[PDB]
Amino acid sequence: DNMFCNKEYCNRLKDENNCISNLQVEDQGNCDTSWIFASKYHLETIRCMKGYEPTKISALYVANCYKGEHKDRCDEGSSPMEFLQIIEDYGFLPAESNYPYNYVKVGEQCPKVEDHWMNLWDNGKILHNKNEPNSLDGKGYTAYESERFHDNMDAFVKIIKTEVMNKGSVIAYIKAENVMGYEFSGKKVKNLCGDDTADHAVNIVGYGNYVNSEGEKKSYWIVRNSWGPYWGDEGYFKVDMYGPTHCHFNFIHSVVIFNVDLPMN
Ligand SMILES: [Ca+2]
Ligand SMILES: [Ca+2]
Ligand SMILES: [Cl-]
Ligand SMILES: [Cl-]
Ligand SMILES: [Cl-]
Ligand SMILES: [Cl-]
Repeated sequence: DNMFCNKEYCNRLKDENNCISNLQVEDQGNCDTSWIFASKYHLETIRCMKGYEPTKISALYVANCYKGEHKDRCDEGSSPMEFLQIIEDYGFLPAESNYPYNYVKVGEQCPKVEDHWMNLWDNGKILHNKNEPNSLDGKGYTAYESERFHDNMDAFVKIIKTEVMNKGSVIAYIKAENVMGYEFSGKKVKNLCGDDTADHAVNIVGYGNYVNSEGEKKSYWIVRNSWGPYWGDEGYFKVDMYGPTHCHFNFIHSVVIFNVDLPMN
């Protein structure tokens, strides 16, 4: 447990006999549904931390089941907030095994929940507690932006490490173009700048220290993507936390955490 994930080093993929290592990488195909994959994986690791099985949430159900006017669910993404909204509106969260994802089905009619389907949100509550002395908490999610921590990156890193330890992951936003380089197919720690904006949700799932090719002591995030297990390094990659000095923007644009109440299993 602690030997695989502590303040200095965290890689739960190395503990083959634990829940999070059994959440296999998924392939979103050719729709812009990373918001669903990253959000549901964050809930999957939270469920692992609470003693539940590594049961995959149905990304397709979340894509296809929404209230109100028709949305463009393949060509355009959404946000983690909308993932939460779908959970609260429908109250039921089916398993991938019951309604399996194929990108060509993204946008089809929301399916009837069958009698034998598993609810992976049973006994689950999104928290909207008003605890702080201001009116801004209680959204069900909390977001932090690297640009707002420009002069306090140590705090940004600490917040993320704490959540990865406690919840098993955070949701992170990046610009997809930034991981498109030929070089992202290696096992090297990538080192690059982010952009002013982001458009693709991934998960930070771990971290560690390393020495870069210039002989400098540095640290990296371990990042999970949803482009299948043959992308990057078995579906994941490593990226320098602080990145190059000259960067206006960090590679990690922002992170999102879900605030939920879930009974231990
Ligand atoms: Ca760029
Ligand atoms: Ca910006
Ligand atoms: Cl775990
Ligand atoms: Cl569409
Ligand atoms: Cl999105
Ligand atoms: Cl709100």
